Amino acid sequence: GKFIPSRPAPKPPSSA
Amino acid sequence: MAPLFAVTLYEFKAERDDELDVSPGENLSICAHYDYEWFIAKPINRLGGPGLVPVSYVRIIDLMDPAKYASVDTYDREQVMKIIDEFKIPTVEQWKDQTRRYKESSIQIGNGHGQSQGLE
Repeated sequence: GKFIPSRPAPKPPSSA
Repeated sequence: MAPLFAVTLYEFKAERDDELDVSPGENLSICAHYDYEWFIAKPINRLGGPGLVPVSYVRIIDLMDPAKYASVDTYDREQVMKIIDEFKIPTVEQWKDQTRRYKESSIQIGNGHGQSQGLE
């Protein structure tokens, strides 16, 4: 498949 | 499911061969999702190939009503979930198998022609 996004999920532009 | 479309809101530059660079304000075509975290959007304007873009860098909309799902919060796993579930969007794995088997030899219909718009 070559489509295994095992990377982390980025958050939106906000002050966490 | 139906031919849903997504729009990039941020400039996400590719990193590997499994990634496609995108800019804010571009038109991408969704194909599948991954754990409701990553979305498979392909280029509609230019011609190259399918890549990988996170939901935090895209906005799920509808060609029939882009103002309906324009307020939705893709970031919110809850919202994105209901959307993917309602629209019944396939996952990456399912998409890969579908295309793989679809490319194989089987029944089909030759009739059918499609093209892209063009104005100005």
